[PDB]
Amino acid sequence: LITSLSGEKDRWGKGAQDISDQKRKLVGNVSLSTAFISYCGPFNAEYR
Amino acid sequence: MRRQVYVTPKSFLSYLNSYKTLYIEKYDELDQQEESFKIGLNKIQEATI
Repeated sequence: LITSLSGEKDRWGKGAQDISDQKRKLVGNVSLSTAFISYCGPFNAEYR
Repeated sequence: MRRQVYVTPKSFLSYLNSYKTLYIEKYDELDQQEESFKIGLNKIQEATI
């Protein structure tokens, strides 16, 4: 099974490592999302 | 565009509310998923040993 779980172990390691090592960058992403939500309601497609 | 737009500190407060709430939500949910990434690490470790 160990080679059958190649993609599986790869996802298990790298997804956590990406969301983790970028966890402050993901905090930034949360900030960008909540800003775009709360403030950018009334705007047209060029500005949105 | 000659279209009226306004702002208030209330929206800033609401924005902080959204930040706190959706952050605890996504932190806890995605970190239970990352806890499951660590469960994958546990599977790899137990298999190897």
